[PDB]
Amino acid sequence: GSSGSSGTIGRSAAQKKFHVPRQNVPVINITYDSTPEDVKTWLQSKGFNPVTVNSLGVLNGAQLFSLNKDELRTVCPEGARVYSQITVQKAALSGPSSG
Repeated sequence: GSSGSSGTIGRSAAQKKFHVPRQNVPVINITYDSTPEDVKTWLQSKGFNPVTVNSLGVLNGAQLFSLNKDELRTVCPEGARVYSQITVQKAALSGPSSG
């Protein structure tokens, strides 16, 4: 596609149904001391869009855990959906506390 419009054109598919799970896989989880490479799979496992796993696929569990429903909603449109999935993770490590 050399000739044509000066800019770029390619309107057709917005999603990318590539590299998907097939065989039975174990449950995925992240912590405050997780890697930015593990979160990528944690998001996909749950079944989150690629547009989110890409923007939140470079931040470690610690950083991601810092992002609230707002910060996550800003980086990606599925933020409110992601945070709701992370809240359960943080609550497992530490939430109410005692001291």
